[PDB]
Amino acid sequence: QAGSPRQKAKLFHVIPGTPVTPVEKLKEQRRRFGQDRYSRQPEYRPGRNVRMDPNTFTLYATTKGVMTIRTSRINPSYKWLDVEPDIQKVYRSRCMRAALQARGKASMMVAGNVHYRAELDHVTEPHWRERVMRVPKATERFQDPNYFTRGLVPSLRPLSRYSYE
Amino acid sequence: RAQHPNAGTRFGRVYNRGFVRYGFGGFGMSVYSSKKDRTFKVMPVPPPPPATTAVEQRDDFADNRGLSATTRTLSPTFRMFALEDGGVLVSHPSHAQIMRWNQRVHTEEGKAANSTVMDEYVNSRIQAIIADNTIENTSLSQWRKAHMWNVIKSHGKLQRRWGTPDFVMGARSTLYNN
RNA sequence: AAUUAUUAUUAUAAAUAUUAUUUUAAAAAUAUAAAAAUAUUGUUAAUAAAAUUAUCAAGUUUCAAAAGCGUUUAUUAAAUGCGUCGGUCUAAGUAUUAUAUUUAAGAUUAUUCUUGUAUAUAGAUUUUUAUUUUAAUUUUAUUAGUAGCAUAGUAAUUUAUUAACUGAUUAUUAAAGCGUUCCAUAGAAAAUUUUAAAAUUAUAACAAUCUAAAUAAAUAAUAAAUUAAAAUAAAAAUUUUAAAAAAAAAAAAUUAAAAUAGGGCAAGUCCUACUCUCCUUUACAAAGAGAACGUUUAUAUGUAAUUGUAUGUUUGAUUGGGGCAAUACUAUAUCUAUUUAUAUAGAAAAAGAACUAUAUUUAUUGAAAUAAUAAAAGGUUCGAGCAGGUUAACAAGCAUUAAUACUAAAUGUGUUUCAUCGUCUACUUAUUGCUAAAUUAUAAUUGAUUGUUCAUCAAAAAAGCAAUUCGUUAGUUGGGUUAAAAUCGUUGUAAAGCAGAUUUGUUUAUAUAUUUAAUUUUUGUAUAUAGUUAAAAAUUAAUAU
RNA sequence: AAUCAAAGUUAUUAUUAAAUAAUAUUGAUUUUGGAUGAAUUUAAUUUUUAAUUAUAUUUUUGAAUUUUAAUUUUAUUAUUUUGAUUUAAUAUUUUUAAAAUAUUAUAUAUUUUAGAUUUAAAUUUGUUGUUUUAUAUUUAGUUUAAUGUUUAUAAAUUGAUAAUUAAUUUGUUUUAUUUUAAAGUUUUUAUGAACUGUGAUUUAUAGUUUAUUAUUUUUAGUUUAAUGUUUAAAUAUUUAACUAGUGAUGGCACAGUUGUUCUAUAUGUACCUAUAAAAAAUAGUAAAAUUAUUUUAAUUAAAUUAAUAAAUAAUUAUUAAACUAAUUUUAUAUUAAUAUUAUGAAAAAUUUAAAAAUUAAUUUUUUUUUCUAAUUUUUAUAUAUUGAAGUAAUAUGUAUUGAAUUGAAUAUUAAAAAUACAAAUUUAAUUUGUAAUUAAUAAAUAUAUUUUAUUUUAA
Ligand SMILES: [Mg+2]
Repeated sequence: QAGSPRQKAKLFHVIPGTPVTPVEKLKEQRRRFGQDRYSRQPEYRPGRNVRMDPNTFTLYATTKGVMTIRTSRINPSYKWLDVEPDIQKVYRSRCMRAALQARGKASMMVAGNVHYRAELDHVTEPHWRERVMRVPKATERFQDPNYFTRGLVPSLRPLSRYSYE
Repeated sequence: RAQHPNAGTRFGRVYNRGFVRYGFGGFGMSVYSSKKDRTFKVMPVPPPPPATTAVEQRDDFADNRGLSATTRTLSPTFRMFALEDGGVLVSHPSHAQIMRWNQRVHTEEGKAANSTVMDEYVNSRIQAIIADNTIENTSLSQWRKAHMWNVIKSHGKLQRRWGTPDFVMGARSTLYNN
């Protein structure tokens, strides 16, 4: 019927968890133009100190620092790329966290544990399902504009309605 | 053709016997199956003597008993002593004291009815061993019939080939093969 | 003519020279055929133009198709040739003439209609059809028509034959014959009838000439062999290997018995052709010379022009950048869309910008078989594939490889297939292959087979018909069209001159029937009637120490 | 019968070849004309028998390139009088021409038999020894400089002017080479019309049918067929056919981008692709080759692109490098610089596809010093005891329905009962008559073990 081109490799250009300069493409994402239509949703949305390039959806860090992926607590399909700027802040803990757990003195319930995050949130915020599932009535989503002039509410944000946690 | 070293067998391909079997995988070739193994397989073990000891003479994989149960015949003559080093000093009757004994057993073997014309023959060969050690085995006969010719070619230098300087003696001494 | 060779060098002349180069004790083939009863085409693609003869060497007849008698490198509806006709030419040849062509003579006729070349033309192109060239796709009237006529087919009918893929007849919408048609037609090629010497089937049937040995001493080919046999499995292949397991001369089954044709692919070159590419180009037109004629220009570009392109990938479509299909992707399967066409000359002169190319983007048209070729490998016919036979099992366009076409002749073979037990049919048409169908009754199925034999088919510009092509040409159909070397190894048939004698065991080309009669029991059984056998027929016998 | 491994020396004879060398040169191999000349003529403003010290420029963007070197100055066209010198080469003919070891029923040379077997090269695009070359002997047989010692010094930059605090080597100037054999071609001019075309060329040496001078034809050289098939022949023997030429084998005449053509792309001297001559055309883009044993660091890769593979990654290679936490006191081939004519991966595990394999896949992808030692072996277990066949009248009942008929055994219908015998055989129906839910334990392994093809040593 026709031909086809080869699908390019859209994968990580750093190692997640390790330090990162800004001139490194953190991930070269598929601007999933389904077939060069103009609407896509990238796999790894941008995170802390990470800024997305508009054209090719490639995440470039903005400040040199250790990098990481934060899988969304709600849906583990939607991930952010966090770059936390301090490289010593994590290195000087890893060298402990990996020196403690060698002597068998580190606890495995750490937040950073991959398989614990499901339970970690639930120890602290026990009804977080209901805090994101709750549907807001159009009254409270647009709090009385007079409360903005009377100054009660610091600033009305009517479009920020979605709980991205 | 992509002629690159490391793309196949380096220079061409050869089928040595360690390949025609045990190919890549150990099965190993599709053609050149292999030669049939025409060695001499050892024979299976004789039956042990009946038990009549009640010492569990039947047990095979036990600590006490060496596997072989050979209590054959004038084995009691092979009365062994314990040395100092842990060795053993086996005192056996000499090769003459046996053939001279064998004559006695054999000479009273066929005489009951009639010693055959071959029975008279054997006691001669036996009585020929005690006296002269007239040897009958190939390993010496195969050796002596040759070693003589080989050493007489030396005493009388029947070489015809005096050069033979270990390059020409290279093929020879390996075109022979023992 | 490579020679002291096939070989009267035929310019002449002549006619009674006892002029002077040819081994030899056999049968196979083979070259070849004296002789000889029947049979007459059943052989075959097809008998009949097939040497000489003192036995004096000759087939007759009918029908259909088919011109001139000359002439040709694959030898003929090839190309000639007379006439008619079309065009040209009155300052080099006679305009009832000679140039330049198309046809073909003889006899009937020679239809309908035009889009382009040519002519005429008026600055040229563009326009434009008295005659001519080429055309007519439903020209298609005359005329013949299954025909060298694109398939459909063996056309349907009739004959003819025991059997009609023959051939001839009738008509007749023939895939798209067609007025240069059609008829008439002789020696040719068919089809009958018929007769007949070639040794045509049946059928086999040596009279002739073609020794060994002695002598002289070349050729193809040659990696080796002590393996070569034989059987079985294989794994890429036809099998050949590997392995196991065995155990002298004729013929051509294998080795390469062949040469050399037959393919198709790759890069290279060749040669031919035309509306689209391009020079050297001699023609047409302009201008310049008081134009006395030769030159130079400008504008033009002609297949008359001999240059180069005419692809690549999957098989005929596709060429882009994405995406979904295990962050595999052959093109796999689906879809999308400002996803963008780099450079160089031109275009935009500040920082800003346009055009176009198989969208990585190097070149300046598209087509052919030219008997295409040269240097290579690699297949059509296969250890595996594909599409059109009663729907479905089957002819068989791609993964090997001097195996170098189907069929026939001859000559074998291992299988397998119901109750003994089993497998010999010959013909007609066409040589395609396989059926139809005639002989009362009618050939089991697989497999390996054909260099020994033919060539019928399939087949390489020799043509031609319809058919596709702008052309060169392409594909159906018919007539044509070399088909071949001294046998070394294996193999096998024989043999080794031997023998007062078949044989212990090996191992077996050698095996009684498959073209049906008359007996006799036709009774048993039931609407007709069996069964052992015998005679006759198919007419021939078989032992290495 | 069968084998059996096997002879290295002729003998005798003497002034070429090749390059080089910068002095001559009107055409080398008899005696022109021999009437008296007309007949023995090669000349013209072009890389020419004239042969030229640079890397910058400039240029259809890409095969195009540097100007006197000292003005007659020596780079200039060359031998007899050292067998003319030198260095390389070396013969060629005459006639020489040699030799005594392995069985006795068969695999292949070792003496002691048995063990033993790709013949090589290429080709293998692992369609993995893929059907190619080699008779043998000897001779001849293929060109990328493996090195930097004192005079002596280099090194960048803008588009351009310019700017050059911009940081720094090396070099008495290093250049030259680039495989080997092989086409069809292709262009440049010389030869050929004795073969054969066509032009032109012969005006009556046999037979015959018919009235006919036209016309049937004797017809021994020629449309066929056999033989021959490196043949007596690079076309002959025998033979069929044909044969009537006042219009033709033939005076000489036409020549190669062209002659001739009664036209076949045919022939023009035994393949018309004319011969002959002169080139280095291209051939790496699956042609054939590419010459020197005993060595001393490993591997594959598979992506961007292609009017479809000389180019790129990645690999490999040559040369060279520096020791960044991670652990043992383990273990690690990572790189730079250059050189690079490549598109497809066994057995698996799966995945597309009528595949009938191709495709994706991704781990393989063999070079034995010698004596010796060794743990993986063409040896593994296979379904029966029992043709239970005697032992008895019956009774809602031959239910009902459908049915010609049916009574447990036509058809459909199936949970009724009571005193047990309705999924059949049997009969046109029934009765009779077969039949009466039973002993029949393969399981208990058989040899397990030992013992054999690769785990070491010594030299
Ligand atoms: Mg040599």
